[PDB]
Amino acid sequence: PISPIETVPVKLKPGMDGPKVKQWPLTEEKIKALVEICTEMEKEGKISKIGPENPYNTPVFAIKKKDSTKWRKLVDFRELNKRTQDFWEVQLGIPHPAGLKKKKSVTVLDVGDAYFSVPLDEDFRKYTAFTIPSINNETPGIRYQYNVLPQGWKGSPAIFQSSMTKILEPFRKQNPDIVIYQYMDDLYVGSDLEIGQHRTKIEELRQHLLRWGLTTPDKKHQKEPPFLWMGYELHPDKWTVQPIVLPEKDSWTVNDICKLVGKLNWASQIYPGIKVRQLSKLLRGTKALTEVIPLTEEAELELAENREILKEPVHGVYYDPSKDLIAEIQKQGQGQWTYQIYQEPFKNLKTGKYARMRGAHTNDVKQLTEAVQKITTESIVIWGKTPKFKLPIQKETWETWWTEYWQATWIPEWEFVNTPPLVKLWYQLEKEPIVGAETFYVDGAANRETKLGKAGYVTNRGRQKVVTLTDTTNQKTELQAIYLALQDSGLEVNIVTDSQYALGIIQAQPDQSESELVNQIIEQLIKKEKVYLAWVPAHKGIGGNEQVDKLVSAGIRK
Amino acid sequence: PIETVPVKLKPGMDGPKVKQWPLTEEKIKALVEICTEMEKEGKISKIGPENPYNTPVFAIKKKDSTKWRKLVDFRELNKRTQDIPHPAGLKKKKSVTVLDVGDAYFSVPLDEDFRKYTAFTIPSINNETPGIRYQYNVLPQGWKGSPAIFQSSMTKILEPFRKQNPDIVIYQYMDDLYVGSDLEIGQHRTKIEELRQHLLRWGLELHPDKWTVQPIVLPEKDSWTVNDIQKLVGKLNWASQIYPGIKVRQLSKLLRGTKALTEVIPLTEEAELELAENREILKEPVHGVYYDPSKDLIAEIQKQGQGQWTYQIYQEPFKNLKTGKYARMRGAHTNDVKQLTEAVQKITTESIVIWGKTPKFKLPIQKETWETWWTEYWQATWIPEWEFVNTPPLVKLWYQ
DNA sequence: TGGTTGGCGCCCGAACAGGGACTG
DNA sequence: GTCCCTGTTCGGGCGCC
Ligand SMILES: *[PH](O)(O)OC[C@@]1(C#C)O[C@@H](n2cnc3c(N)nc(F)nc32)C[C@@H]1O[PH](O)(O)OC[C@@]1(C#C)O[C@@H](n2cnc3c(N)nc(F)nc32)C[C@@H]1O
Ligand SMILES: [Mg+2]
Repeated sequence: PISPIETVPVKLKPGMDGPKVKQWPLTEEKIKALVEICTEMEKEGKISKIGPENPYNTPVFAIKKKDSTKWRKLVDFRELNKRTQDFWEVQLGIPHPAGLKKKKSVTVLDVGDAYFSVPLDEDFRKYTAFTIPSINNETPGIRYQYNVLPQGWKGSPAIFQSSMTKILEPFRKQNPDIVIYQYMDDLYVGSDLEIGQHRTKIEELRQHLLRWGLTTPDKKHQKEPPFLWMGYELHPDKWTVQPIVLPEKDSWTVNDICKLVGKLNWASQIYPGIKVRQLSKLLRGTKALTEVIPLTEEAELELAENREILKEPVHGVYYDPSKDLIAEIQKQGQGQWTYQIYQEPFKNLKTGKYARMRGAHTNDVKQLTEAVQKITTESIVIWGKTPKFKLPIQKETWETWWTEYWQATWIPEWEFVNTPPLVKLWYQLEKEPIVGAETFYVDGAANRETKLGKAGYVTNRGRQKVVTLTDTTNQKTELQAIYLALQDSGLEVNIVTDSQYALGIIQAQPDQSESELVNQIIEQLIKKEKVYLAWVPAHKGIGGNEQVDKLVSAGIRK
Repeated sequence: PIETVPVKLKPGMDGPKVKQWPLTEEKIKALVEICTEMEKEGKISKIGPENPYNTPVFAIKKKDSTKWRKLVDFRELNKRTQDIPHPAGLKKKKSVTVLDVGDAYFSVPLDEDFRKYTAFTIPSINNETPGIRYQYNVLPQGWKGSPAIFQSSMTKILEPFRKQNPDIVIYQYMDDLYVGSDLEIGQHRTKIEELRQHLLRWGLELHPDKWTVQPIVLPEKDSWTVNDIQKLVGKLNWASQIYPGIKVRQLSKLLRGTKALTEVIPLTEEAELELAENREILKEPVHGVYYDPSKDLIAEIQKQGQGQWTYQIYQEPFKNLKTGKYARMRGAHTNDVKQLTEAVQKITTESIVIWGKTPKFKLPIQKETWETWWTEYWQATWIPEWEFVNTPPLVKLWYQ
């Protein structure tokens, strides 16, 4: 039937009119399926015949459903969608089985013909006009308009999801202890009743939905585990993801890399240790999905170890609110992080990964903090609370980092775990000048026009060096000067710079950077035993910054 | 009942379209309980997706009470909303109490054409349900237009108390009422409870005397190294941008040549005198600093470590209206973010008492870090605007 | 088959904003 | 003013429902 729920008033954008696109040619099989759908929807009032009083049209088509027998009627409403009002989407995310609480009895059932059972705003119906060719030259093509939500329109998802919420509201109010996970037309229903009393509550729900014009066919009414839900299999005490098939190529294209990384991302929710850094790096700079990208040795190695992870049997468990959430993070190589969330040891609720590269320059402690923030936000969505963390970082290492770092940074309640590779700071800048260490006054200068530059240093022990640079910037010459001083000094060195740009990078203690120059500077800092870096204002005659400033400025400035 | 006042957005501006951020289970349960009671009384009504606007919502819990407070982050709508002598005596009172008078707005209807912009969305745990949306039917708490429309009614309620207590300064900002008096503590608290009984008929602590300024201080040593003088010269050089009287001729000439940082430099009498003169200049107030109500207040905060936080309030660079410090917990269980959120509240509370406006904060924190936890420590009914900065380690060294 | 819509995820690059330093 | 180098957001491809 059609739901007796009130329609949602919808308008076009100001100054706009309905679409006027003509139908494209269709296959004989496509036509035979559309007339069978349109004749029935007309008998049920879901679509109404129109005539010359309606001047709009939009091309329609059809594809196979997931059951692969019936057809799904679609409409290419791209032009109408540009001219339809904005909506606020009500679907805020995707439910996850790790957030399901243990229930005694579970039902999963779907509403049949969902969109076509919710009425459309009467004043908007004429804009959904379409024409279906029939038996031409024996009868012309019939023109219809939608009286219900069409598939392909911008507003149909949000209007249906909101309508479904209003329909379920009286039942939820009457049955607050029946959990109903509502995603599109699919309903997960869980109770703490015996299976007999549970089924009677299901029939009350079905009758409630039927009263609002939403059928629940028995073919989509699951009554025994495992339940097929949201791409998972729900067993009574565990859940698994439906089998994931990675591509099998010898000449990967950009499109194949996307499908590979995409399916790996989807697998990382329960498969621990998934890594996609080397595979995703192969896409930096590409343009076409057809480009065959040769896999690097570490990218092919990264793919090989992912395949071995997927061949293992894995499953998740359900959420028990009476126990704590525990998140454990494992450090992977090159800014990659995997984690497991659980409440009982070796019983993962779910897993995940983190490898987003933030900032040009960063260290392992910054990234671990970012992974903790991501896991915390993700935990609040799924469970509504923050987990207790188990991190491979010493308490002293964290104390050292948040002491010296100028930004506000914090990690919630966490306990150290000895799971190498451990997170640590690879060097530390001294807080005071070093007695007995040579003092370097570094400086750089570049010419904005010619891009020529100079970097160098003077030392209190009489040493000076100047290096010429090409295609450089002022900021780079300042880093080249620091790098030069590190190369030509002993294991302990005092460096005075006038560049707060270079000072800000180095005081943050990065161990990795997108810049090769900064990476070469990091490698020097790790080899040193003591480094003290100080700052003076430039162009103020402060010796010996004045001496080095004259050396690097000569020939490129003034 | 009451005739509605037509309110519109600023010209060329649409309504807010800000996504709801993830809420904890305790906050959603609190918001659901509150919204069902607000809907039962006609204060809010359910809306659908055909309303294209949205404003984020959360809830805070007062210290020792199981009562929650619904907070709507309305500062995007407030900026887009179309636009009295601030009491200069409020900042010179012994004790000032802040009272939440937000419930007063719920008795005045809101313009029907404007209700669409007050939309907000209650999320669900694990996305069990689509977001459930509402809009406001009465004057909403946290909206800039709510105290404006209720102004005439607020004067009627406060008229008898202000006449009976002329030595008491009552000031309103957003949902907050600031009550300051020079009465002794205890007698002051009796007047606060008296005013609470007065506000109940209709229905339905700060010590600004001790707010001090933190001036720029200079180190004092018997032995100066090349490094000590270099740090002092760079600090005075930056300080001369605020205090043009600062000179650094005699100090910087001690650094001529290419010396080791740990070399001892005896201060000459000229350099010694130049330093003492600079200390007196840093005690003088910054000259030519005049508050502009039409320009934004800017608050910069520096993490000084060990629970120490410094801040400056200005409108033009180097034109500081106030420079203070905020020292707190000095332990190993220190929460940087918690101390920062508390710092921005105290700084905002001071800006409201002094100038009657909320400042725009330059926060020394990653954006994701702040958005993850800042609501966990919020206790005010207003929310200031903020941006996130990559602070230089220089301004930290200047303000100690 | 191909040709639709919405949600979320990831990773990428384009297109911005904000602050510091530069030129004669 | 411009150049440089940060930062964030948005929209593209793919993944999942
Ligand atoms: P999983 O366990 O496979 O669940 C399938 C399902 C649900 C619930 O997830 C939704 N879905 C899957 N793939 C989708 C695409 N490409 N688009 C949209 F909008 N939804 C998708 C729907 C699906 O349930 P199903 O019973 O298939 O259809 C229900 C319905 C509703 C309400 O979703 C709409 N719909 C379904 N497929 C659609 C396509 N390809 N395009 C549009 F515009 N809409 C689609 C209509 C249905 O009435
Ligand atoms: Mg320089």
